[PDB]
Amino acid sequence: DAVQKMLGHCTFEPAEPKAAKNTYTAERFIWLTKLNNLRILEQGSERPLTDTERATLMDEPYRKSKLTYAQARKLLGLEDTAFFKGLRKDNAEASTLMEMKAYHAISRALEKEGLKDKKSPLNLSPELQDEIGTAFSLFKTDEDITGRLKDRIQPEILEALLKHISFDKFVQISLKALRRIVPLMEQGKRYDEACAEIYG
Amino acid sequence: MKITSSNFATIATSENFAKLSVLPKNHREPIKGLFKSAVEQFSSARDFFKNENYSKELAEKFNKEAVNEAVEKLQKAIDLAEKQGIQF
Repeated sequence: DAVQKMLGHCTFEPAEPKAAKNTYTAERFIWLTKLNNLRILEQGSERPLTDTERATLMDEPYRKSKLTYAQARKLLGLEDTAFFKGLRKDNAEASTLMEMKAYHAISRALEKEGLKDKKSPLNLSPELQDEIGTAFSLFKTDEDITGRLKDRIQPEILEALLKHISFDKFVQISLKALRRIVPLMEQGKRYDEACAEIYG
Repeated sequence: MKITSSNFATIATSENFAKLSVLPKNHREPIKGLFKSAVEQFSSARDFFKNENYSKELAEKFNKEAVNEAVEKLQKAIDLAEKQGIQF
């Protein structure tokens, strides 16, 4: 769940590249973790978000640019009585719970070059997104980036990405290890239990 | 060893970085600094594409400038460390 600008190998499945931060899977893993361990401080009672609650916040980080705790409060219908665990400040519910920066960066780039529409689905294969990030994190020259792309993506949409997007940082778990972990967490399971379930 | 934009990341790993703890502090820490500085410079190489005040052509100029200076830093770290003994 943590970040680092230097490259490594997965702790669980060695010989695999640590996934870049700005990949749909990694970005989902980060969002899945935060929603899965988020807790409601109601009176003197701590509570986990229920299934429907999480569902009303599941796809929202993709839809809007950021998800502030304030947005989640209105979305959940939380009374002022309830509060958010972990959150520290004058206006802290304005802090971004999740952003999914890669998703909104790729989308903004395509819609910037006029090859995509606003408020529209980012019509991209997830593995596509991933490698777009993986490439823009491991290469910086237009030459090396394009060569890795290997026409996996249309020439028009690659000019767009090579014109406005820039990525860094990794996530300590391989994209492959995530691929077996990220379905399990969509079923409500936490990283703590899911990692041991698959690998441990 | 020769460092390139393609060799980069494949050589600027935390594993090679760990192999530098072997050196004395007055030999380790400086090479570590160059190592870190190259990592930070490459990572932010295409940051200019995100900025709009610059022109796309003028942004590509910094890119080439950043990547070259970054692989320059990593190469010095690698070479300075190899002379101190640690192999990669």
